[PDB]
Amino acid sequence: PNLFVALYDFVASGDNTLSITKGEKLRVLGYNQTGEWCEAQTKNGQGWVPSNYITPVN
Amino acid sequence: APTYSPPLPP
Repeated sequence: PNLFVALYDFVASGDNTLSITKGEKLRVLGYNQTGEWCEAQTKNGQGWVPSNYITPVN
Repeated sequence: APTYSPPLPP
């Protein structure tokens, strides 16, 4: 239930954010207080990405 | 998480 796919490329902006590429899979650890940011893991590492830049995949 | 909001979706 934690497997997601990226909707859009996102280039890290520092501050423990994680670059992700459209169509690539990621596993979600959780969210920040407002829900706007999502802490995720990919083959490239771990960090924060926008919550509405990702979606579940079976 | 960052204290600033993320970028909006394209």
